[PDB]
Amino acid sequence: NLCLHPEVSKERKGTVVDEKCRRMTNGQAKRKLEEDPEANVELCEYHENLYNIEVEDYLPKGVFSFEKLLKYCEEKTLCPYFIVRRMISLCNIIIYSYHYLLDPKIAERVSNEVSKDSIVIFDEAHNIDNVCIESLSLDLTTDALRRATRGANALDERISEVRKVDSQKLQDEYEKLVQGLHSADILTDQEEPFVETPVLPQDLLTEAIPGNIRRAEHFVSFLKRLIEYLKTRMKVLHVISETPKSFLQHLKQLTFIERKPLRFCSERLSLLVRTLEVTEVEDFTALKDIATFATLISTYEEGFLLIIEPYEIENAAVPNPIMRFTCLDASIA
Amino acid sequence: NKDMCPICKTDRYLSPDVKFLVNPECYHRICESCVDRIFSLGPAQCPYKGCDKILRKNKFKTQIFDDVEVEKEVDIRKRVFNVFNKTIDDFNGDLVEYNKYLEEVEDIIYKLDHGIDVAKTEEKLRTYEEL
Amino acid sequence: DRPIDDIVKNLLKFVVRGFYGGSFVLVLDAILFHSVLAEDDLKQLLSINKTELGPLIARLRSDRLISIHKQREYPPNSKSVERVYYYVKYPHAIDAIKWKVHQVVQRLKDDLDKNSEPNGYMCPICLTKYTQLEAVQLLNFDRTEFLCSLCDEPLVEDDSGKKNKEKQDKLNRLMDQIQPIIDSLKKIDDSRIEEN
Amino acid sequence: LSTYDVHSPSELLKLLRSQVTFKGISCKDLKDGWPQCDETINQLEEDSKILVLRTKKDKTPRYVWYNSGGNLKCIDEEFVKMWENVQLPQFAELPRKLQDLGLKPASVDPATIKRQKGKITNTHMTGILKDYSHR
Amino acid sequence: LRGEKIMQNDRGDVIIDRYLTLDQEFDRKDDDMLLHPVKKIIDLDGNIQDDPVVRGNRPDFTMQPGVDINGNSDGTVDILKGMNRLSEKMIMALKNEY
Ligand code: SF4
Ligand SMILES: [Zn+2]
Ligand SMILES: [Zn+2]
Ligand SMILES: [Zn+2]
Repeated sequence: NLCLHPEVSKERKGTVVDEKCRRMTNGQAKRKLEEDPEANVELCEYHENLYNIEVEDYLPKGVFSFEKLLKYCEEKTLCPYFIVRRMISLCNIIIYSYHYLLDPKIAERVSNEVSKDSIVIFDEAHNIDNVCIESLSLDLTTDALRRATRGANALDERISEVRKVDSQKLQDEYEKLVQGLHSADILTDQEEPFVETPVLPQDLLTEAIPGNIRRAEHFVSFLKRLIEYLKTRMKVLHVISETPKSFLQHLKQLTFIERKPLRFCSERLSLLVRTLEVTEVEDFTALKDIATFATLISTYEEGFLLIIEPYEIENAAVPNPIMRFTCLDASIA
Repeated sequence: NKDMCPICKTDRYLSPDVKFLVNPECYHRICESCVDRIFSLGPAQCPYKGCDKILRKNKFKTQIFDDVEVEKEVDIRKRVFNVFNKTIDDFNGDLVEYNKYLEEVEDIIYKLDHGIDVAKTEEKLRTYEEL
Repeated sequence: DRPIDDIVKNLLKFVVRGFYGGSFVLVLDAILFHSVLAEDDLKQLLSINKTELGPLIARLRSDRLISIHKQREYPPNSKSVERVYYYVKYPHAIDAIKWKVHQVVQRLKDDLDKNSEPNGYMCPICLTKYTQLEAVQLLNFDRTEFLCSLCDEPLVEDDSGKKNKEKQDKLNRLMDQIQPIIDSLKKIDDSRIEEN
Repeated sequence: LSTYDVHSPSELLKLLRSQVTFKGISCKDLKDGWPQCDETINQLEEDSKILVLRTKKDKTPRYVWYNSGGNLKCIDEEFVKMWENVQLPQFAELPRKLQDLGLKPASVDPATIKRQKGKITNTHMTGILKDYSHR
Repeated sequence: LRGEKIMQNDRGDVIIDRYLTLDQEFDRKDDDMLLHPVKKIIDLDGNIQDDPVVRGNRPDFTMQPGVDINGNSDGTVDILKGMNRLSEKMIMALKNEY
């Protein structure tokens, strides 16, 4: 809703916009360009211009609506998204949707800027419970798991190629993991995690990575057999509803996976993707859904139900099994 | 190798009751009809070109995970986990030691799957089990 | 004029060409190009006398790839005559093809299974076949050789021990050469065909 | 003035394909005006592009037909003999056997098919009026 | 043209039916012409895209266009779009150069 880049703004998908915008502003492109001007990596003039001017002087004092904000930014050739996000601390009143305050994926970053003692107002809150229930939910289909295997296979191939040319990149991250540093410390402010934290910030474990997923290859095997297990459960010929605890117990019995490694699936995957420095993440997008499932199901145990139904659309000639991780408690979020 | 026995080429369409089993030795798919015909009398060489490993009839088992490679990792992990059994309490709360121990076990499993140091890895596994 | 009709037509043409001779292709193709052909018309089309057409029609009727229909006719200026027409009944032809293919595959599978069994024995003189279990109760007092009950002569081992690979190759060749039939049958089963 | 203006294998195939009926074309008539055609017919038969009927006294080409199917020869003689050996089951009992074997039958047993007042005083005006029994 | 649901292939007309592909091409061109940026106050594309990362539970079939057994579209959405196109054509034609 705020992008002004002629190429990225034309994208029809919000996520695609994020992928392109991050690529031009992750900071990797700028560093690569500085190292070698001959590099053909592009940038975003709107984002670059913000560096010259100070944060406190991005916009003149006053109220800036979307229409007015876009007009000013276009004239001054600046990015409204970065200006608005970076000015949260300075703003006296901040207006944003419920998804920026109840959905942990796009709320942990924003919630850190708003003041604790601020007045909170919920307008048209008669449907808030739906947002809370829909924030900690997830649906996995047969296609999602199929792409997950493809992404895992591609991830393994990329890791091998990176190992052949230079393995020092992975060694440095492994040392940091052993030291106990998490994504927050490893990743810089400019960069963003590949997989947004699906669980609430307070439920994230603070201890170090278990170790089974410290190595690049061990985590890939951990990811691979987890995907296969989900594919096995899709073959059920009748509706099965079970609590997360039962799902974890059956998972462990068949393929040896514990609760704790699953809780770090989202965090570990982001680090691995960043280390591999993959220019394109089109294939790996599928792995994002699986990573979200592992953390959600391995973090919460009460108020969530896992339902697998062979028939997503009852009026279908061929069954299309779908497994839904649904949140029943609207007060958790 | 889509839905038929590579040996007898029995299609599922003509014989829907046909089922397949895999021996943990070389993870080679084969129909139960061929298993009864060949291995029932006694052990014999696997009926694939370029494969000569001797496999017993009783060792045959059904395949759970569709991916053959994942099946090998799980079965190897099952064997390793039987020998290696420890918990966080065993280390007296030392998380660093527990994490290092888990990493070593994963390395052992990875080596066994790829057979980089099968001779040395197997010897180390045997020593721990006896001890 | 659904594609299902064309698929069934292809199955019949391939089956006839692969499992029947040349004149069989001529007869069945004519009734496939023309939905119904009279006996006299079929003879004129292929220029084959009654005797030659005899075995072809009879054999194709036995496998039910063709059906017969006899009705009385009353020509305006001739004596009433009983005419014969030939046409294809797809539900029966498909069912007959499916069962026959299954039997051939099953027979080869049984032969392959049997060959792996112990050879056995047979008497050179009276040509009587003795199984391994049956011969083990006929060995002489010296425990040296098996003696035939009828001839009282030493038995000789049976052949086919080394044919194990031969039967497997035969089974492989059939399935490789029969794949189009399996694919056509799968497509036919997917859809529905009305009785003709 | 040949009956059929055919001199090359390509021309022969075009003529046979264009035939509206399945009536064959006599090689005796076709050979007229063509110095040699038996070799061409035999070569086409080997290629499995034309159906050929041959004499019995000695192998000699006769009426030929366009081949609308696949290869004329595609099965070993051993399998052909096995196909002949198998005897088809009873006409009515075939669907039952197929269902038991696990294969969906395309036919059904024919036996299952189903084959399917007092004196009227009002005199002078008895016939003019029609009977509107219902509405 | 009149929005009547396209029943199973009927007699129709041999010649006029050949223009169906051209008519569909014209409709696509008309839809592209009608499409234009909308005022942000009433814009609905941004509302659904305001949270691009949301991946909640998929809604039931009651909140999705009807589909057939084979999975193909029922065809009711096609006639509904025709109503929108016809109304938009009428309203846009009002704002002529004159
Ligand atoms: S920095 Fe702003 S203008 Fe540039 S691509 Fe990202 S959102 Fe668009
Ligand atoms: Zn087999
Ligand atoms: Zn083998
Ligand atoms: Zn004898």
